[PDB]
Amino acid sequence: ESADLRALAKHLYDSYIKSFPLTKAKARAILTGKTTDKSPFVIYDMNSLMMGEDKIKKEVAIRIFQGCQFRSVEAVQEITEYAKSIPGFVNLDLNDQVTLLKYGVHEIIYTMLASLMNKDGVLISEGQGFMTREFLKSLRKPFGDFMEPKFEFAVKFNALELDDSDLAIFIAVIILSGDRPGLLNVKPIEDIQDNLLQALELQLKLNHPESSQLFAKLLQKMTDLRQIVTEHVQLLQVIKKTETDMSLHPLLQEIYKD
Ligand SMILES: *C(#CC(=O)[N]C1=[C][C]=C(O[C][C][C])C([C][N]C(=O)C2=[C][C]=C(C3=N[C]=[C][C]=N3)[C]=[C]2)=[C]1)C1=[C][C]=[C][C]=[C]1
Repeated sequence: ESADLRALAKHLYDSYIKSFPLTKAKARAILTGKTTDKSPFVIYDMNSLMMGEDKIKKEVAIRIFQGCQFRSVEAVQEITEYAKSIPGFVNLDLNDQVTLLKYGVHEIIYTMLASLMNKDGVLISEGQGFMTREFLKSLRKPFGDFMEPKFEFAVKFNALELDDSDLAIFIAVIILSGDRPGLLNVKPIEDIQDNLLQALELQLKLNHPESSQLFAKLLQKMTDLRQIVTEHVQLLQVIKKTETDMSLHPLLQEIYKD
C-alpha cells in the first residue's frame, strides 16, 4: 500500500524533527539572511575567532579540530537516537545494530553537515556562528584540507534541493545497508531497507514531481559519501602521529577501529 509508505515517511520525518535540533529548513533560513534575530557571527580570521568565543558558545588549528570532534560525538548521539526509531532497527541482532551505526555514522554526519553549508562556509554551534570556507582552508598543514572535500560534496549534493522530509528517509536508507563489514544476518536488514527504499521512491516522486530520476541521482551520491569517509579516516591517522599530544573521544575511537 502506498498509504503504508506515506505513513512510514511521516513517521520517519517525525523522528527526524525530534532527534535533530538543527534541521535543514532552519539552517537555510539562517544562511539566506532571512531575519534580523537569526544572523550568525561570521568567523573568517583569527581575531574574529577570538571575538566569536565571546558572542557564541593550545593552538588555533587544534582548537577548531577538537571543535569538530566533540561536535561529531554529539551527532553520533543524535543519529543513535534516530536509529532506534526506524521500524525494525532495534529488533535486529544487537551486534548488527552496533555494526550498522559504526559504518553509517560518518556517512550520515556528512549528508546532514551539507545542510549547514553553502559554497562560502559552514554553520557552527547550532547556527549561532558561521566559519568561512576560506579561513578553514588557510588552516595549517595538515588541517588545511580536512573540510575542503566536504564542501565539494555539499555543493553538489545541495543542488538536488532535498528537504528535511526527503533526508529523513535517506539517512534511514544509509543506516540499513546490508553490505557492511561483519554483518551477522544481512537479509533482515535488506528487508527493512527495501521498505525504506520504497518509501523514499514514493516520497521523491510526490515531493519533487518535476525532478526527473532524482531517486537514482540521490542513490549514486552514496559513492561520493563513502569516498569522503575514507579520506577522513586516512587524514586522522596522520593527525594521530604528528599530534601524539592530541586526544580522540572514546565513542569516536570505537567507530574508527577496523
Ligand atoms: C566540524 C564542524 C565544526 O567546525 N564544528 C564546530 C567547530 C568549532 C567550534 O568552536 C571553535 C571555537 C569557537 C564549534 C563550537 N562548539 C564547540 O566546540 C563546543 C560547544 C559546547 C561545548 C560545551 N558545552 C557545554 C559544556 C561544556 N562544553 C564545548 C565545545 C563547533 C566537523 C567536521 C567534520 C564533520 C562534522 C563536523
